[PDB]
Amino acid sequence: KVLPPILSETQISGYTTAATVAAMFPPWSAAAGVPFSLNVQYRINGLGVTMDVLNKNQKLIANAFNKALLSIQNGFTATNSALAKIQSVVNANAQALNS
Amino acid sequence: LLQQLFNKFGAISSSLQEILSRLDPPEAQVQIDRLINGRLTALNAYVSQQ
Amino acid sequence: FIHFSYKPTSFKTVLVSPGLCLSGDRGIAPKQGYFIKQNDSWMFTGSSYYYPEPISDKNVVFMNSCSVNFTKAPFIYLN
Amino acid sequence: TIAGHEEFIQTSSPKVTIDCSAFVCSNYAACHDLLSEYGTFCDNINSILNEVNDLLDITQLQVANALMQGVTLSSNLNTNLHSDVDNIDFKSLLGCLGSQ
Amino acid sequence: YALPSSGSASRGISSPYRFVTFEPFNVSFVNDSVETVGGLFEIQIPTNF
Ligand SMILES: *[C@@H]1O[C@H](CO)[C@@H](O)[C@H](O)[C@H]1NC(C)=O
Ligand SMILES: *[C@@H]1O[C@H](CO)[C@@H](O)[C@H](O)[C@H]1NC(C)=O
Ligand SMILES: *[C@@H]1O[C@H](CO)[C@@H](O)[C@H](O)[C@H]1NC(C)=O
Ligand SMILES: *[C@@H]1O[C@H](CO)[C@@H](O)[C@H](O)[C@H]1NC(C)=O
Repeated sequence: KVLPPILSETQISGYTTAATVAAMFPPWSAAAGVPFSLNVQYRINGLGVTMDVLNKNQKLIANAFNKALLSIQNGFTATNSALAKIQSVVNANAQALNS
Repeated sequence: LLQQLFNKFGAISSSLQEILSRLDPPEAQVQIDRLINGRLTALNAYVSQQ
Repeated sequence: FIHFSYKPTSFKTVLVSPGLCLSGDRGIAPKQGYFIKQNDSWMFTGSSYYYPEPISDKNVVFMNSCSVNFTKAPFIYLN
Repeated sequence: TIAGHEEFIQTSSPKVTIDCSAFVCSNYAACHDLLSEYGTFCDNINSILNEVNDLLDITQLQVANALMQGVTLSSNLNTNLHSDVDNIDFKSLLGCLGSQ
Repeated sequence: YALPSSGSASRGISSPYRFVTFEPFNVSFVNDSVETVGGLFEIQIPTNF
């Protein structure tokens, strides 16, 4: 038989929800103290980018941010390597138990 | 691992002295080989765990 | 291993700003702290302890522009 | 511009339990009497699979602990109202949270 | 497991085993706002340690 784990998967859903919302609203803990796009500007600043253009191209940066997130979302189509790595786990377990 | 020296493994006794003092020598090897196979299987399982 | 850690024991609710847009289209942001308002003066506090202090150039990082949601401070050319 | 890409990391596996004597000698008492001289062979199988399932539980509690160390939340939050900051969309990342 | 003690001496038919929810971790909560109030955010700053 296969026993269920000790925590639900909805509990780990709640834990990733808390760790995602910890970096969006006060007191901005997973954003490390400061607000979110403030922290993004300081991160791009530390690579060699002037704070002038980060203050000047802010909505373009946030649009590209949304676009990257959406293309991540719309890409689980039959050749995603992450889905292959998830399906390998299930196929390996099923083959070992049937054998 | 020490408790495997008192299993019979299909033989008539787990003591080697009782097998070597109650059977003919061609009739004893068949019972000794079962003890040998069981003890070696136990040692291989232990070594894998380590 | 023995691990020693910082640990608060009392809190206070304050209102903070994360940055100021200064006269001449400049900007300042705090370092490891927040811009607060004490007695109608812009001050700086550290983020692990409440202690307001003068806004020097050791508590800020300067920018020759400013972000669109900074707080307005024309009276601040201070130390 | 800003490029996005995801990775996957696996942190657990299914927890398989085996009843040893029902696999070997399912219902027949002649087989159970014959298996009772192999002794502690089914007990070692049970103890190894039990210790594996214990390790799986310990890693699951560690992952759940790391996501929750030092996160303080507003008790007035509501994900149906607050799923957006600085025009960056977080609707697809949040589950349910708040008080209703 | 919590038996009915001598002060909490029960007079009915119930079991001393209780089937509950296992919830090992939390978040600490603050009573503040999520949007800026007059340009300024609320925050909780330690004043002793
Ligand atoms: C600036 O603040 C205003 C009011 O809080 C808000 O509507 C706007 O989205 C903010 N913009 C940025 C870029 O932070
Ligand atoms: C939250 O969980 C923690 C875990 O240590 C526990 O100590 C605390 O009592 C819980 N608080 C509430 C409100 O459930
Ligand atoms: C604290 O929370 C209570 C209810 O939980 C609410 O009535 C009160 O207004 C809150 N205080 C502040 C300062 O927001
Ligand atoms: C912090 O708390 C301790 C004990 O409660 C007290 O003796 C000490 O004076 C406090 N610190 C300040 C700065 O009030």
